Amino acid sequence: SETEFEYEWDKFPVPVSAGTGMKWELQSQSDDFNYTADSNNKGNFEKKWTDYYHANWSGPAPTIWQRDHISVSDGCLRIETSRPDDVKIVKVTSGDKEKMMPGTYTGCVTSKTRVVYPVYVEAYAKIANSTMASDVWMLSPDDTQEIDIIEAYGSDRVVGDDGHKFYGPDRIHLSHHVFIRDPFQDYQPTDPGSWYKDVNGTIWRNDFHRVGVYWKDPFNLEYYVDGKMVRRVSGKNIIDPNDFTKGTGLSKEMDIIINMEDQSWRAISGLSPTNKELMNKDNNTFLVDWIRIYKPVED
Ligand code: NA
Repeated sequence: SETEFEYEWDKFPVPVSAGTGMKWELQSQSDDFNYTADSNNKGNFEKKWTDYYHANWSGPAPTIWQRDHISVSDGCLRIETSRPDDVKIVKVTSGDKEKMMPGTYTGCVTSKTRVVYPVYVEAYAKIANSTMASDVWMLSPDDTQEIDIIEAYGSDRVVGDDGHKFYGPDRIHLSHHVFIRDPFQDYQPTDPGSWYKDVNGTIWRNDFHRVGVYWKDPFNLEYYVDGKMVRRVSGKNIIDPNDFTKGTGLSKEMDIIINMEDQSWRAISGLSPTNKELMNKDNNTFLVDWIRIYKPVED
């Protein structure tokens, strides 16, 4: 189909075929974010999004999500990070190291509607130049199934205090999780391809990039970075080898989530952002220019 451009994003085609006799149909949850909003005047934001996580949880410690850290301006969804002088102290845990730290305020967004396979979800985003995680992801309301489109750390600071090296700003984590809630277990793929690096050593922080996933069926994901298929996750052995879904696969409809996180396992090793690093607000702002969603339908 050779038709006139209607949206910002039409300069970029959907990087995969919709299937034999099918075409892609844009879903109304898609947003180009070309309007103005903040927590006091949500207006157009409120038609598709809420400015919190899908449940009343403030996030992985020492993250503390705040509604007023979300806004839309200058053609982007903007998520900021700050830390007041008076911020509360939170107990942070990972493994069984244990540490009291100051909280880190940031933001989280959740879609008003859900998606389910078959579906292509693509964000055009500029990863924050921050030790904070910049995240675009999907999670079922019962917290048992998750598809991660973007999980990335954009800062050059990658050394703990110690004993670890951490994945750096040349990587995007392309993953998914399956969970049992109680007693708690987490599966994700664990192979080198899950931490995506391109051949040129692209530092993703430096510009806007398209990252999307084709959630094709419950045993097939395909990840696309700037229109190129860079990782295929196919079959029971890599989707759910421990049988946490009892054979269903990735089958439950999901909320779309966009946020930043000061993640516990990183924060406990010294990668929480310093008060000095947070003086520069552009560095600790995650930007999403747009997010688009297509499903296959009959031609
Ligand atoms: Na935009």
